[PDB]
Amino acid sequence: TTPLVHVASVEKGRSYEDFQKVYNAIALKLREDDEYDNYIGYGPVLVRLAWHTSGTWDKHDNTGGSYGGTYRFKKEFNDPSNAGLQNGFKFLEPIHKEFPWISSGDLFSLGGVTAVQEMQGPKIPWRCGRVDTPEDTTPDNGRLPDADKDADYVRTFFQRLNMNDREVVALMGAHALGKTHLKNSGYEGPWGAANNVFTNEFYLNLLNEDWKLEKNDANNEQWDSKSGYMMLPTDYSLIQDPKYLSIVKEYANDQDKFFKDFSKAFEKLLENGITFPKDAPSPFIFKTLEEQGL
Amino acid sequence: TEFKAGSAKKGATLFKTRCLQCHTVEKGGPHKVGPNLHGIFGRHSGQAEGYSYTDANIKKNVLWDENNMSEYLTNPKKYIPGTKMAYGGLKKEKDRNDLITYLKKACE
Ligand code: HEC
Ligand code: ZNH
Repeated sequence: TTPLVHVASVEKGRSYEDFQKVYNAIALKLREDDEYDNYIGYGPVLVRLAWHTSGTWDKHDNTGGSYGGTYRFKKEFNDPSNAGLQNGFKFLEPIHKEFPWISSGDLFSLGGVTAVQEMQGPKIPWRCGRVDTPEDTTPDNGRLPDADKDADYVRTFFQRLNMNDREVVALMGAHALGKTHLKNSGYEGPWGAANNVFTNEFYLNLLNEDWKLEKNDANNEQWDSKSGYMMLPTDYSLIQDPKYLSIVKEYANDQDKFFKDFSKAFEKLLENGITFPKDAPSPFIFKTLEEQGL
Repeated sequence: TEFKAGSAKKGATLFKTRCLQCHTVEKGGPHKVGPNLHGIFGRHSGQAEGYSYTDANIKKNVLWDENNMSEYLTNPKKYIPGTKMAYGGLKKEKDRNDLITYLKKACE
């Protein structure tokens, strides 16, 4: 009486080197349109796109996930917690006209992978074959998390995505990237100072700053510091909870451990629900622009 | 140069309060939370012997000279991403001019 088993199928005769070019394409446009959001770049919003289209997933009934690329369908696009991503879509669409063969899902996911690597993050392995599915299997809204809650909520919300302690603390470190906008989700201020480069900053700010709880211009409470940095009640929950804090203490002291844990976790968050073929290709670890001589 | 030169005396009390808690200036001085700053100008980043830095402060590879330090002390965590120097920055350019004029005569 089963959940939907999503079989992955490759796009008619394409290999590593073709997707390498899709990586190289979206990495060049990343490099060139550097003006966006007061010089932060389109990088931090592509990862947020690759997450908000994988965080729709539920384990109990295989609905949501990154397979069908159901961000293009209106229901999802205008979800309150999904506000802002429209820019990430606008950025990605001229590449969907250069590569019409590529699937919507395979592009959003690759969008976030090509963002992290380019920002000098871990080499996150990636698998292809996220075939497009109809608009009737567009998931109802509200499946992303709410920021105003605490520790126990973040443990039990992420339990649905099949991620553990070690795995959610790792995924949370992507907050080292970009900032929170009051226009979109009603929170303001960056988590760190190096918004356009992926580092273990989120953790080094989490415990080395002196934080005080304040109310913003959207009548929401958030944790701010005098350096101009900021944390969500969910980001600050990572150190309130005793078990979460040991992992924040570890990744702050060892950045190479965070990188290895983020790659394993981010790829798994992206692959949630998809059953891969067994004659399917081994995962691709694309090379960056720095390495490729461009 | 681009950067001017404030009073070396206003720069002493700046260090005494905002930097002495993590960095040391004298020759062969002990490494604290941060390195022994002696001979910092003209020296490449991430090279105070006996200090286990981050691979961010090493791979940045810059030669410390009066101008790039002003571009570092303004907002440190933006100049060297991933650094373990827990510090926001000195926003007033006059206070940045006072402090560097003290440090180039101290770490000679
Ligand atoms: C404590 C916390 C502080 C404070 C208050 C300041 N700094 Fe320093 N700093 C600290 C650490 C832990 C490190 C190492 C960073 C890493 O490994 O990533 C640094 C490093 C520097 C350096 C670079 C050393 C080099 O080039 O090899 C400099 C130039 C430096 N810090 C200067 C500096 C000044 C002048 C400050 C006073 C206003 C200051 N820092 C404060 C830790 C801390
Ligand atoms: C708990 C849970 C959680 C939460 C609550 C969240 C939340 C959030 C919020 C609120 C925001 C803001 C928005 C605006 O625009 O304003 C964001 C952002 C964000 N985010 Zn995060 N997240 C999360 C998770 C996450 C993850 C997992 C990841 C990945 C991997 C992320 C990544 C992100 C990013 C990167 C960003 C940025 C964006 C920009 O800046 O553009 N994230 N986020």
